[PDB]
Amino acid sequence: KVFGRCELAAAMKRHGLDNYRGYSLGNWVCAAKFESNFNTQATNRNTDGSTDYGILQINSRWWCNDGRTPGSRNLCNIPCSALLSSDITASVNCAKKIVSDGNGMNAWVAWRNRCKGTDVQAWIRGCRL
Ligand SMILES: NC(=[NH2+])NCCC[C@H](N)C(=O)O
Ligand SMILES: NC(=[NH2+])NCCC[C@H](N)C(=O)O
Ligand SMILES: [Cl-]
Ligand SMILES: [Cl-]
Ligand SMILES: [Cl-]
Ligand SMILES: [Cl-]
Ligand SMILES: [Cl-]
Ligand SMILES: [Cl-]
Ligand SMILES: [Cl-]
Ligand SMILES: [Cl-]
Repeated sequence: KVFGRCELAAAMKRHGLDNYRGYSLGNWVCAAKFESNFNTQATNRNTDGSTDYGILQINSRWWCNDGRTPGSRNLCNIPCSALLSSDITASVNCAKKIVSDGNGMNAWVAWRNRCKGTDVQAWIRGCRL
């Protein structure tokens, strides 16, 4: 599944991400756009043998277990494969733990580089949520 912008905004609002840890909904939609292009199935391999999974590109070194990553911690207590569902529940629950862990949304490099600093409210504009 690839989400549309307003469809994803709607789903993330349903899951309680609007203002989660102080981050307005547009932050989360922008993060998904530049992390995964709204693609629930996307994966990306890294040089440290970890992999980024799903719509928020959650990484296997710290957050989920994929049975193939060195120095893994599985802080979200979830198999990485669960983050490749077309249903965003597991990714949101993991994201809430990541953003609460103490560095906010800076955890997402694409967000830090291509969303932070811009007017993120524009990502939910016209969605009439
Ligand atoms: N700023 C924009 N309008 N971006 C395009 C997003 C449109 C989105 N995929 C939708 O149908 O809701
Ligand atoms: N992604 C960045 N580093 N942006 C820096 C400047 C962004 C600019 N203030 C804006 O409204 O979008
Ligand atoms: Cl895509
Ligand atoms: Cl897995
Ligand atoms: Cl592993
Ligand atoms: Cl969903
Ligand atoms: Cl979950
Ligand atoms: Cl980036
Ligand atoms: Cl917003
Ligand atoms: Cl809203």
